[PDB]
Amino acid sequence: ESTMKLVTNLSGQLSELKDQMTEQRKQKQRIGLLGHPPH
Amino acid sequence: KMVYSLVSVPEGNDISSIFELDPTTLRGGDSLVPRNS
Repeated sequence: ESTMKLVTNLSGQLSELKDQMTEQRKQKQRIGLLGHPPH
Repeated sequence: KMVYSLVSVPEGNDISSIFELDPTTLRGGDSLVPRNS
């Protein structure tokens, strides 16, 4: 179960980089769409 | 050729007075900005 450290960290990082790129896309959902509508 | 210069404006709702912070050293986009960085 101390070997579960490396077993679960690979899962944690593989989940989290996808989560952070999805969160970057979500940040785009706001920042890009803020400057798109005209005046 | 400096096309743009910084001035003072009384109006606030315009988007022309919107800025972004770029750290000197790369940092994540979901991190708390330190007070003196």
